[PDB]
Amino acid sequence: VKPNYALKFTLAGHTKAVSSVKFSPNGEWLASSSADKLIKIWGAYDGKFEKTISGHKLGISDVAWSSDSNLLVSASDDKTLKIWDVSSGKCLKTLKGHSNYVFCCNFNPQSNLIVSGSFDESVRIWDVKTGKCLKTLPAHSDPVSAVHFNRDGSLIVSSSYDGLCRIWDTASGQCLKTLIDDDNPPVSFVKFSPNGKYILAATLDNTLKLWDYSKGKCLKTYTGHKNEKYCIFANFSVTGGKWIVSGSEDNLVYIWNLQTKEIVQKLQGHTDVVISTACHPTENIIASAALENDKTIKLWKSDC
Amino acid sequence: GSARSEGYY
Repeated sequence: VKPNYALKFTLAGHTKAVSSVKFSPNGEWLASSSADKLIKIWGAYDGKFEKTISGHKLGISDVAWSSDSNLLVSASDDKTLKIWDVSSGKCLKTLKGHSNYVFCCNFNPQSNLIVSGSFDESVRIWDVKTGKCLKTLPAHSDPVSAVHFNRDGSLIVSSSYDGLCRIWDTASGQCLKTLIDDDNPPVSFVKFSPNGKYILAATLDNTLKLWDYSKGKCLKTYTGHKNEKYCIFANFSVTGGKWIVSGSEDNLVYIWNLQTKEIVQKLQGHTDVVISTACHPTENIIASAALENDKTIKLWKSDC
Repeated sequence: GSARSEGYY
């Protein structure tokens, strides 16, 4: 079994590199963030432009949706995070506290909290209602590349250029586990599996690794792609066949069989590094976005 | 630019 992802739409509009694409939990929309300081909303099924959301003073590295699809959070080079009302496009809160670029962000499932990672090497936990910083974790010794809550929001996983993956207890702010491997190459991306039992981690040695973080064992390795410079988003594709999806520095979207580790498809079309990929919550749809020499978002559809 | 689009050095 192999998917047959085929190009459906090319979404043009960003004037600089696209940095992150995410599907709304309700599947109706795709949100994109960019170095052009804008957040754009698109129709997930027709690729139709919906609206531009603005307010950040500098480029945005990440955007994330709340569980009800009503809010977005964005992480910017301006050292802040902003919480946006999607329907109005209005900035509800500006989260201030990071002392360097904000790189990654996510809401917890309950969506009362936001987790952020910054070049300031810290991980911050924010209260959505007040915009107050609840906890500052001295998480890593280098820029924090990714932060993600697990399925029940009890845990946060963070990754850094320091070569470590750390699992944190959300309520206590304490570090539960540190994952180290080989010679500690920079960790460019991390996220929990949908069941929260595993973590998918990308390293700048052209490798993706599936970890059983509690047992501290690497179960699978995904290679063949190019990843030595950028913090490229990777995903678990679960709507059809069980795949691992990632962008690559060779301008391709890579799709591996989760179990066998074999490359099942390479999606050609982008003209620059595919920095971000996202998997649709209900349909076999992939959104992919590329850097400065491309600046577009592509929507791909598969039968499986 | 943005920190993510700049990349690692």
